[PDB]
Amino acid sequence: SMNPPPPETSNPNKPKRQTNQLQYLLRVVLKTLWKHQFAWPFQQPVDAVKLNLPDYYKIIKTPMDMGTIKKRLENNYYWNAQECIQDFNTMFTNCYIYNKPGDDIVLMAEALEKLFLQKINELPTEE
Amino acid sequence: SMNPPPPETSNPNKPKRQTNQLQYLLRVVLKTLWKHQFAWPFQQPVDAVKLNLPDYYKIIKTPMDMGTIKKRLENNYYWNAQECIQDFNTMFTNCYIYNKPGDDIVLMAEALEKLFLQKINELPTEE
Repeated sequence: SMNPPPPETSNPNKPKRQTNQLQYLLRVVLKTLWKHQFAWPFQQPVDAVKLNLPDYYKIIKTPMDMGTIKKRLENNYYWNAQECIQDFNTMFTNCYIYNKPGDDIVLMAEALEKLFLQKINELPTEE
Repeated sequence: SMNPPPPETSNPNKPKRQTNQLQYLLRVVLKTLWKHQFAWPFQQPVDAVKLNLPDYYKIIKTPMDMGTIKKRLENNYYWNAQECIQDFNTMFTNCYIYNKPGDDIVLMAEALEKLFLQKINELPTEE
């Protein structure tokens, strides 16, 4: 069927804060992953209509992409840094779920995940 | 307006040889790229009538696709491995010529080209 609406990126009913960790997630982590050569299939929601992949949103019921993560950080959607880390992890595991071990797109996602973990290793200490 | 005939894949007046490099180009290179998740647009000649690309064959005068390269290797059309490498390069550059920087199909071709170059980096030594 159609693509779903993209994930929500603003929450008017949630309090907001800036923290060293959230700032780092946007300015360093999201900036480094976006520019990686393997990033583009993960930068926006999968457009299953344009690709003619009717089963994508039958299989992936928790979609996530780097464009959504960028918007959530910019809109202070996340109170805890772990909420953002979970969204990255959802994006990577969605690739592993939809595809098969050893697929090329999976290898791309695995390399992005290794870079993400290397950058998370340098997250500033919690307040 | 119409599609041309596909590229020739047999040459009865050319001598034939089976080499380490040609074997690898079919069994490893052609096979790996064929199975990549981004391979579908490159597996057969561009059907410009069905894709509604009437200017495709006015711009691309040296068409090439993976299916033609596969048949070329199976039929011993190539004497030198470089002849096959040239056909892959023609496939990738045709995509860049017809389309524009940053187009989804160009990013697909670029990923296939980088993987192709990695596999060529491991071509067996020339006899």
